[PDB]
Amino acid sequence: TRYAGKVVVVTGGGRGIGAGIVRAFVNSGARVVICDKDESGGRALEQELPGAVFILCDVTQEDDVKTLVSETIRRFGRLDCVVNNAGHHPPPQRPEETSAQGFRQLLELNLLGTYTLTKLALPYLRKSQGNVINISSLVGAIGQAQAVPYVATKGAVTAMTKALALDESPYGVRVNCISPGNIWTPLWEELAALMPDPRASIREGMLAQPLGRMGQPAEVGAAAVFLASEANFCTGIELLVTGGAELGYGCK
Amino acid sequence: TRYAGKVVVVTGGGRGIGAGIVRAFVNSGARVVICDKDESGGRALEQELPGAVFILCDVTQEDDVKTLVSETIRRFGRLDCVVNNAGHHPPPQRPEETSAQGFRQLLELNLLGTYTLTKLALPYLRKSQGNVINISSLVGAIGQAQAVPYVATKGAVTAMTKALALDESPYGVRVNCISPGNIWTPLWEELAALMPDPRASIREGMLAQPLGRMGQPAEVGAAAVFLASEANFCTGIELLVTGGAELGYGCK
Amino acid sequence: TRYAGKVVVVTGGGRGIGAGIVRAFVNSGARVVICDKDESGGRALEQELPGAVFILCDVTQEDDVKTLVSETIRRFGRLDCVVNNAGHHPPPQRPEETSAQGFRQLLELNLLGTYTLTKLALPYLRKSQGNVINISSLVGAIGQAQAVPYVATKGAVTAMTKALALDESPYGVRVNCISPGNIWTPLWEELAALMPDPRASIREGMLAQPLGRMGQPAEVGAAAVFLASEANFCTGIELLVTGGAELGYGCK
Amino acid sequence: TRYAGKVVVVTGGGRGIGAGIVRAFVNSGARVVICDKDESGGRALEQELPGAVFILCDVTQEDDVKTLVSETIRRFGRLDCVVNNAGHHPPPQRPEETSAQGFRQLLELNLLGTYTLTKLALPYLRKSQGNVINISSLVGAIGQAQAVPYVATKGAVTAMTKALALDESPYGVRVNCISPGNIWTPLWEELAALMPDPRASIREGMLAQPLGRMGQPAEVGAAAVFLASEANFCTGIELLVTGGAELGYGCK
Ligand SMILES: NC(=O)c1ccc[n+]([C@@H]2O[C@H](COP(=O)([O-])OP(=O)(O)OC[C@H]3O[C@@H](n4cnc5c(N)ncnc54)[C@H](O)[C@@H]3O)[C@@H](O)[C@H]2O)c1
Ligand SMILES: NC(=O)c1ccc[n+]([C@@H]2O[C@H](COP(=O)([O-])OP(=O)(O)OC[C@H]3O[C@@H](n4cnc5c(N)ncnc54)[C@H](O)[C@@H]3O)[C@@H](O)[C@H]2O)c1
Ligand SMILES: NC(=O)c1ccc[n+]([C@@H]2O[C@H](COP(=O)([O-])OP(=O)(O)OC[C@H]3O[C@@H](n4cnc5c(N)ncnc54)[C@H](O)[C@@H]3O)[C@@H](O)[C@H]2O)c1
Ligand SMILES: NC(=O)c1ccc[n+]([C@@H]2O[C@H](COP(=O)([O-])OP(=O)(O)OC[C@H]3O[C@@H](n4cnc5c(N)ncnc54)[C@H](O)[C@@H]3O)[C@@H](O)[C@H]2O)c1
Ligand SMILES: Oc1c(F)c(F)c(F)c(F)c1F
Ligand SMILES: Oc1c(F)c(F)c(F)c(F)c1F
Ligand SMILES: Oc1c(F)c(F)c(F)c(F)c1F
Ligand SMILES: Oc1c(F)c(F)c(F)c(F)c1F
Ligand code: NA
Ligand code: NA
Ligand code: NA
Ligand code: NA
Repeated sequence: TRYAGKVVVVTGGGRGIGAGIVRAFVNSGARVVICDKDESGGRALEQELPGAVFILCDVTQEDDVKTLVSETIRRFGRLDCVVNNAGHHPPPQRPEETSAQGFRQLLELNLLGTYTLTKLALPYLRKSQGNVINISSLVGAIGQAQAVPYVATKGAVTAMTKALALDESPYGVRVNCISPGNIWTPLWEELAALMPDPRASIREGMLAQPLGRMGQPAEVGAAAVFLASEANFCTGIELLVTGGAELGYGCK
Repeated sequence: TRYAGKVVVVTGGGRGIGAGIVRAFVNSGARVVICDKDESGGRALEQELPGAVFILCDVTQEDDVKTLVSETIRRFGRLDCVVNNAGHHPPPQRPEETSAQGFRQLLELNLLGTYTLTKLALPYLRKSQGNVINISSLVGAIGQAQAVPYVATKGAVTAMTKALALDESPYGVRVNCISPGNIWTPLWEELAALMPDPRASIREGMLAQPLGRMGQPAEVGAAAVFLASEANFCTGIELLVTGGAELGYGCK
Repeated sequence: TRYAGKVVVVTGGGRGIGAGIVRAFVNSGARVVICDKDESGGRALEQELPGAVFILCDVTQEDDVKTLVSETIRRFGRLDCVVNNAGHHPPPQRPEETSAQGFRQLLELNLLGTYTLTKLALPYLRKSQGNVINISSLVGAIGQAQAVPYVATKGAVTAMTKALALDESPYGVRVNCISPGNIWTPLWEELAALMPDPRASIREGMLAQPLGRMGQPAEVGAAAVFLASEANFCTGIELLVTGGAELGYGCK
Repeated sequence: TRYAGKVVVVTGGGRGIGAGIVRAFVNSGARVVICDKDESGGRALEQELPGAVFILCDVTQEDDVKTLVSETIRRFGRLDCVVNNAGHHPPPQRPEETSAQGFRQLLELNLLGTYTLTKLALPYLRKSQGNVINISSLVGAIGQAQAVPYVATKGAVTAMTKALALDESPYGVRVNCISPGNIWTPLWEELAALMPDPRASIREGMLAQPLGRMGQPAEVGAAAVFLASEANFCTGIELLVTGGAELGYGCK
């Protein structure tokens, strides 16, 4: 009921955090368009959830995104919320091991893909007085070791969220972001598998939070539903979903 | 349904933001104890809302607060959430017009009252894996003119929220705060009435937000219900409910 | 030369960070009044440093502070900078082990002592277009375990710094703060000595910073001299002197 | 004397903030390499300042930057500090008026140019235990209207500064940034000239700060010299040089 009659697009919604956000919006009564560059997870999610449908779309391809928006409007008649979740964290890379071209590529996904869908969706969000939710990262705010390009892309997303919030406020379109800390997802598991001791890597990630565990996609999803449906006086905020990782002293 | 079977105490719940928080929790299915030093608003709210009851309590009086907690447990058998909302903003005061004793008095209400109820409630919150929500202010983070004591008390509340979150995390008790900006309440109206041109004061307060309006108690209430019921990986966060007042350049 | 002809008051200047700030200002060419409630360290510093003199003053005693200001003006004819450094970190205390009265006492030293000297000094700082520097703490911003009252007092100091900066900006008086992280001082050493394994406590404190060491009083002192003498467009800022402790993930 | 015997590279040092930073480091005793894509200002500065020399270099051209570093080492034998100041603020642009390609171009200058010089300089900074200073912007932290691409690039710079600080801390290389607010420069003047009422635009920019004026390049320069020469326990910090623009409520 909380978001009934509304239409939501979630990028990277085929697995991980994006899938948890898809589920949370379906559970709120919304119709959800799952956007993903990979077919496997998103196609299964459409079969599983009445009210969710899957559209293949690579957010780095401008024409893919144009088609995502026009098909969303053609099939559902309105657009109320865009969740820019698609993005990627590379394996650990020392600064001297990064490249300008790798940096540009990560910018294309983590930042410009968010920019392009938001831009194409804003005319419809203005009609609906809808809202934008960007999935950034805690490490955009506090930094991270061996991740100069990734951290830079999320710093940009969080800052862009505030600029856009200023620009769209006279039209009643809110723009917010969520900064998750360690969330247990296939990406986290993939990255842990590259480590010498994956179980040690995972235990270390759990202990980075005062709460002693990592977060869940469903917890990010509930934050997104709050921002969309109940946060009518929130715009340009950075909602931390981190288990307290930013608090207090730790072993650095 | 979202917070059914839960018991919530809201201090200063007789009017303004506190009353909006009371209403939001009742609408979520919780039973609510309205604490206030004034009888008029809170007594009427109890008559109006099934599931809410009023207990007279001045949060600066330690024995009042002891009785608030013990009566809450006696009457409802559990305690899941404490919302420390009671507090006051004095009229504008130049720094040379403040006094150490006025500062101590405002500290007693805005900070130590929050500290005392939280302390007395924590043994019951640990049993329920409940949570604490402190109502701070945006001006604790960014400052405000002619309000040195007030700003200082809210800086302390926001910082204390993070310290307590660290201490209580091994027990599964989350501690968060909400920082509202300009919310249209009887306090805001009272303060505007002291100005030479109250309508000019109010128009200026509306235009301090990119959204062009002040916030509502119900919007603070929805943020509080989110933190209590759906933010299980959030602890020690400062949730801004400000309409974007902190964003961008303005006339300073 | 950088602060020649200027007169600076440093509270708690008899040892630790305060003594490092005294030394830095003397080395810059300023005359320095060392305020401390203890005679031993401050008296020796006056004998050691030409241009520094010691005045016994407990910043929690309003009449002590009145005399500190009037004696500073009587002896040196002007007042350009007040460094509010006096303050104390109690031993670790679980929240249920704190008291309202202990909290009030720490507020008297860490917050109201800073407030009282600043208030009495502002008429002279206005004449000189001088400035105020408050020594807060990183843990006011990010929290700390087993330190609810301390963290709250430094949250208040940092917020008060911004409020005062707003109030005094039309008079050209800047108000800034420094937030040190772990600085190796007699206080740090005293607190480490209370731990079961003091050498383990100290090694843990060094490793809380990416730089792998604690900071020095002289490094806080150089930050203070910068704010006083060269930061003419800085007001209301929080200058972090923390070795990066706030950056990245750590063992929490 | 404060930075005697040291070698500093300042990008965009031919005018504006960069020229003020060049002057501040020369006045501190350092030798300075002025990098700029434009010959006019930087060539004159070399003639004016003994100890400063001009090297033509476009920071978006990787081979220009390779030559800048190798010529700095060839001519001066060491490299102690890199100030990444080159960058540009476009005219106001509504979000629907921006393009992905314009965004990529601004990223090339404001972000990747900083990344490329830092990367090529780090082997020499490690030898000297030198430091990096990035010139970001206050609007990366708080947002700005009609500047989505610009704000995003400075959000990235500030975040990248913290990531790099973490990576380089075990080598004793500090990485910090300065976030100026409104600084009176040829860029500010150029942008004001595009407005309908340039004098009204400028008066509005002065009043955006509680101090009632814009900042000077020399004030940014003094902050940079502090970070390089005296801030040995500061790494990953964001030093605000804004006149208090971020403080308090304003007309938004
Ligand atoms: N996992 C964490 O701890 C964590 C923490 C903070 C932020 N984040 C952010 O959350 C988001 C999701 O992370 P995750 O852990 O769920 O990752 P994930 O790898 O598990 O899932 C990402 C999904 O996005 C899709 N995707 C990738 N590139 C795409 C593209 N070009 N177009 C469309 N879809 C694309 C993938 O196919 C996948 O289904 C990312 O923005 C990530 O940076 C994650
Ligand atoms: N109104 C705003 O714009 C605004 C903005 C930011 C923060 N806040 C904070 O929100 C809270 C509520 O503000 P409001 O505008 O609703 O104020 P309000 O004056 O309208 O309501 C406050 C309520 O608290 C009660 N109260 C006061 N002192 C008390 C005490 N000692 N014990 C018990 N109850 C007591 C009052 O009787 C009243 O019912 C305060 O903490 C305030 O600082 C308000
Ligand atoms: N040491 C750290 O790691 C650290 C970190 C962050 C902030 N701080 C802050 O720095 C300041 C100094 O800390 P420190 O480690 O140098 O402490 P310290 O105990 O070594 O020195 C404090 C000095 O202040 C004096 N003092 C105490 N109470 C006083 C009073 N009422 N009136 C006058 N003088 C008084 C003491 O006699 C002593 O000379 C404090 O405000 C502290 O909170 C310290
Ligand atoms: N002026 C302000 O209010 C303000 C505020 C915050 C941040 N900043 C930042 O400060 C920096 C300098 O700003 P400014 O106002 O002095 O600008 P400016 O235009 O006056 O000076 C910039 C200088 O950089 C040079 N430059 C530009 N592109 C270059 C390139 N590709 N390679 C080499 N040199 C290049 C220009 O030729 C010029 O000499 C920028 O990073 C800007 O974003 C400025
Ligand atoms: O933002 C991320 C992210 F995407 C990940 F996949 C991580 F493992 C992590 F630690 C982060 F901070
Ligand atoms: O925190 C407050 C508050 F309580 C008020 F009543 C206000 F009017 C205001 F502007 C604030 F920022
Ligand atoms: O602020 C402080 C302080 F004063 C101390 F003495 C400490 F040991 C510490 F860790 C802090 F964060
Ligand atoms: O960062 C900048 C900048 F570069 C400019 F040129 C400006 F005019 C301004 F307002 C900013 F915030
Ligand atoms: Na379906
Ligand atoms: Na009732
Ligand atoms: Na002396
Ligand atoms: Na020269």
